[PDB]
Amino acid sequence: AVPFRRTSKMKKRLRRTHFKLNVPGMTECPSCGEMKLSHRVCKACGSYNGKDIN
Amino acid sequence: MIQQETRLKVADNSGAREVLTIKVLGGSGRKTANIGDVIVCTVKQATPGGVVKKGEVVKAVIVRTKSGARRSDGSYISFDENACVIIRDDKSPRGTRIFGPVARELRENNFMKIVSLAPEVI
Amino acid sequence: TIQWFPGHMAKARREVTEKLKLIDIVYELVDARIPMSSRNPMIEDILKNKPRIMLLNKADKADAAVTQQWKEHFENQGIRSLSINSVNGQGLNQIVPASKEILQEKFDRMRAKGVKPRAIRALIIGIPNVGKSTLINRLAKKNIAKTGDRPGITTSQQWVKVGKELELLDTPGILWPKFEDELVGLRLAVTGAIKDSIINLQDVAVFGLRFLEEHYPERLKERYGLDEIPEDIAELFDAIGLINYDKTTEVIIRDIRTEKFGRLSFE
Amino acid sequence: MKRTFQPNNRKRSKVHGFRSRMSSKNGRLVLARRRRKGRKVLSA
Amino acid sequence: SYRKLGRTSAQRKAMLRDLTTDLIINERIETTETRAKELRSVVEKMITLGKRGDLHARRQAAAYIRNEVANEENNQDALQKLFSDIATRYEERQGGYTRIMKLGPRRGDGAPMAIIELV
RNA sequence: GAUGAUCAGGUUGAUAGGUCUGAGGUGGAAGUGUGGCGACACAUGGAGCUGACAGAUACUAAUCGAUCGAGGACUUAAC
RNA sequence: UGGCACCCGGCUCAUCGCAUCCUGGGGCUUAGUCGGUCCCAAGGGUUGGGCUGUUCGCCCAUUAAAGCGGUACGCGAGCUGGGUUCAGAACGUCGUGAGACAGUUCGGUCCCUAUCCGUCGCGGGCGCAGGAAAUUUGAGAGGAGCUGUCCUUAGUACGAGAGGACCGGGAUGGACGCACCGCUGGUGUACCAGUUGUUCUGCCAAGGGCAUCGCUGGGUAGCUAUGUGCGGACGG
RNA sequence: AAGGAACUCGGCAAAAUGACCCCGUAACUUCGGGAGAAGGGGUGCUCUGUUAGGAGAGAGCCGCAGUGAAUAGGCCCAGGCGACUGUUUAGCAAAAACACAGGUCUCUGCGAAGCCGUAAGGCGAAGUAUAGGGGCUGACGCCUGCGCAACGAUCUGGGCACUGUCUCAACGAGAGACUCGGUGAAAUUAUAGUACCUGUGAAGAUGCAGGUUACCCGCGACAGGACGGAAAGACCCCGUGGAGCUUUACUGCAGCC
RNA sequence: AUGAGUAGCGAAAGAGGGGUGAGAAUCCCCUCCACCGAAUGCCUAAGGUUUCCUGAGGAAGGCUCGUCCGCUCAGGGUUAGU
RNA sequence: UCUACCCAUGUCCAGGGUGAAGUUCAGGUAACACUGAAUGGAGGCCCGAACCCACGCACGUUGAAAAGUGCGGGGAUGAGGU
Ligand SMILES: Nc1nc2c(ncn2[C@@H]2O[C@H](COP(=O)(O)OP(=O)(O)NP(=O)(O)O)[C@@H](O)[C@H]2O)c(=O)[nH]1
Repeated sequence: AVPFRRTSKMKKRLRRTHFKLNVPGMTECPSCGEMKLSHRVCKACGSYNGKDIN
Repeated sequence: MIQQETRLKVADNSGAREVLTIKVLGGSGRKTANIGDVIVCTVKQATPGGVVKKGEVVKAVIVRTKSGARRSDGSYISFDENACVIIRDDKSPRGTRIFGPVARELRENNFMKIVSLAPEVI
Repeated sequence: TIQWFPGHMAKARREVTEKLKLIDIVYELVDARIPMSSRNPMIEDILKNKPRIMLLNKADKADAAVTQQWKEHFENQGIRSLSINSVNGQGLNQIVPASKEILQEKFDRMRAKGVKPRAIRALIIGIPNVGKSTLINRLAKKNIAKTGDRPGITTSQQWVKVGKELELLDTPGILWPKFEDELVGLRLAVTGAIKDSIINLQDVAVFGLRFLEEHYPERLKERYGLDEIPEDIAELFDAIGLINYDKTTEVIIRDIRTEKFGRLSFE
Repeated sequence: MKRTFQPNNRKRSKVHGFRSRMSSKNGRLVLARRRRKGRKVLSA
Repeated sequence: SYRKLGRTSAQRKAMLRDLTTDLIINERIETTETRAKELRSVVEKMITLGKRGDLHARRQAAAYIRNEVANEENNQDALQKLFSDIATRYEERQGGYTRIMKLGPRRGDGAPMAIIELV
């Protein structure tokens, strides 16, 4: 099956309503790290709220 | 579970040694039969001379089946072959002898003569 | 029992009725071994107000005396009859003069009416597995029709112009829709004319054996390398050998139609 | 499946070569036409 | 139910046998999170086998441990290390011996990685 | 349960894994003795092994924190 | 150089009409047993095969019954040349030559990622005069609706007799539907055993890899029917 | 599980036989075959045992199962057609169509007859009527039509084995589908803010009239409609449109007399 | 431009530890595992004409990534009386 | 340079079956043709790999491919393939 007619700009913009991303989980810097992710390591030194690992 | 085109084997001394079912009586769209039912069959193997002849259409009662019957108290029965006895419309044995064991269910279906003639009833 | 009656048989009757006017003369083929049972009342009811001749094909396989007696019975009945062997022309020469004598009345009426005499139009009709096409091929010397050793070969009627003298119409065999007398059905099945995959061969063999014991006890005695006449069938069956319990029935019916025995007739 | 072009250097020079063209008159006409157009490559 | 890991049974068993003997030598490894969660069930069973110690148990673990050098100087393979100086470490600790430690995804395909180590 | 969704839980806790007892399944483990020339049989022993099923037990993971979310409009009748 | 009328079968899914096949209620014409005929009624139901081109078609055996029709053959971007229907071949009939008829037969290629409206499921917003957590009424809508035997009534109503109702009770089937794995079975590729060939752990004994899970005998949880439980009863 | 062709135009497809030895083999026949016809029996390991010289016989021991896995023929009847082995529409038709061995008719005395070329020059052939061109049939046994022995991916019919073809479906494995990270096209397309029912209309309405329903936006599925899309079509006329073909239609140049 | 962030990414077993690097599932090294083996082995035709070796590179080409390449720059390489 | 036919020169075909002519001994004879035994190895012979075809079904049909793949099938010392 091929499209019967082209789709206007309005319909396309209305279809793309739910096509977006999500703001991630933001937590505290572990062991003065840099703003690590929830239930994960610090970007600086792999720290768990100050519990460094790896 | 006997149905159309299922070959049984007679267990009486009438002259027919194997039959093939044609229809199962007792319902609009009934397709299966069990121990104690009545079927219409055609004779497929018989001696050239005897009481019954090849190609004749008769009716018979099932007495043995690979899958038996679930009794009330939870007990099950099962045989190793499917066998039938040719009867008349008045429920009497067309032949004179019954060979092999016979299921007890026949007794509750008022098949008293066949049960009486049977050697051993389980 | 025996019920064989396909749809082409039904269409043949309608075609014959729809093309009845053109027919001048009718040939009705009848097997010699069973002259009375081989007749077809169903097609005879349609066929009236038309001259016809009875033909007895396969006359070599039947006893001469009984065939001649049946010929007399047809002759004094009020119908012309003849005995013919299709495979080798025996009586084929004496049918054109008979047709001419029969149709001479209309021929002379037309001649005095002021037209040139024309070709004789004949229609061949009969039960299957009789020489309905071999006779045509012999008469035309051309081998134009298809023939086989089983019933139901041809399927459509066809015109064959034999010279400037004959116009023959062929026709597939026709059987009545329902049999009434089981002995006639048994005889027909024995002689062929039935597909043989619709009937019970064991009953046919039993009928053959009992007829033989009743009529040709000596021919049953000679049989094929065994000499006994017991009460049952299993004595002869297990002559030459798990062996086939009763498939030998086919053997019993195999040779008889090929005339392993001598000539016989069932009448 | 075998495609129609199966390369071979000898047959190419024997059929479409310079000397084959120069052998006959029509080949010389072909060379003259290709010279007139100005094609960088002529013959084969 | 067990995870399938997107492979046939034979290859799944091969991966499990490879990883469970790579962990015993190294004592901490880095894999994907869904592949390290399916691994914690086998290492602890092997550790219990090592803690049993009798000959019948040792021949049971010999069918699930590959032949690798492990320590170099004293020439002891994976099985000897498992039965020698690991069953002695976990002598009074009954239960879990492993720790699963999540971290971020990786550049190539965005799969979430994790580190699994002995306790 | 396609993904969202729904439901059971988040250290005053039995949500999942492991461990210890079971239930079912299979059918007499390795080792060592004895008998036989040998293939093999017997004892130690309803033995050994056991994915998804039960009951106990915080041994390992369910830390942090972040975001959202009211102060009750107008008129007329009975206070 | 006549006469005078007319202008594709099968599969999977269904839905509607009544001009009613069965079941319900009636007059009747018909001892009862029955049967025939004519009204009112569309809720449900309305079969498996053999020969066969299913035809101007035969038969077999059941059932309370094996109704007639409309929807672009109802239905090919859902499936089947299986008829129709092509280029290769035999026979045919007509023809003065280029050809005419199909009269019989054998073989013989179409595809499509769903844009919009439609149907079947599942979510995200906001609204509902304060924010929330539960429990709910019911304007409306959909589902179900079928029948057979046997015992009593008592052979009593009847019928000289032979023969025989019957809808009030009571049991028990057929088909269909909804659930579930305690029983009988099925599968059950990270469960347990037997065994062939070859290769590997230095060798014996113990084991691993590959050969459709290498092949065989069993099989827990889960999912299941051919297994089990229940339903359509009335009543206003 | 139970049944075993009940499906269907049709056993299409799938299932079933298969290896090594030892017994046993029909009708028919062109006497070569048919024929591996059809049907039965046995295979593991140990000892006896340089086993006689690698047995064979004997004794024993295990499992449900002994060519223990992979690879190895399904079989039997009856009719047409063609004798057989072979060749054909590359890319719809592998056949009963073509060829074939044999038979028969006709021309040719050698610069042969036939062909290719305007001619020179060649093939036939360096060959000579038991040898060469051109037609028609198509083995060989019985007649001036009748025989199927052997062969066939041939066309019709039947019977065994065996089974998910089905009564009636149920689980399990793998690659897609689905979610996430990377990269990222196509046919189609007048603008569209694109309901339903009875009517009307070039005659088959999301767009017209009357009425009934319907809060805004998405994701996974189905295929009733947009006379859905692409080969302009999967075909009936017409081209006082072509090409081809046949002459008691004419007129030219070929050859021969 | 729409279809749309949709179909596809062209048969197949990899796992872990080190190293380089601004950046590593894809590059290099090590250890296990796995497939072909009458070839998925080696040697030399037709054909191609710099694709061969070493050092640098991250525009474009590799159906993703790339510190890598049959890609881009520089250099170098093919010895016959048999 | 693809395909049709022809000309001159090379090259390829794992294994296993059946057993013609001829020859020798010899019942038979006076010797045959015919018995058997031994030897012998013919065939547009048989089963079947490499090789060459293309009969059935399924998939693919904006394909891996502008004629392919998978499982079965025919010929396979010759009127052969290259
Ligand atoms: N012995 C013998 N056989 C004959 C004779 N006539 C015919 N046959 C046999 O019959 C067979 C052919 O019969 P046929 O005429 O075709 O029968 P049919 O009536 O035409 N059958 P259908 O009409 O269906 O085609 C052959 O086997 C032929 O040998 C006869 O006179 N004698």
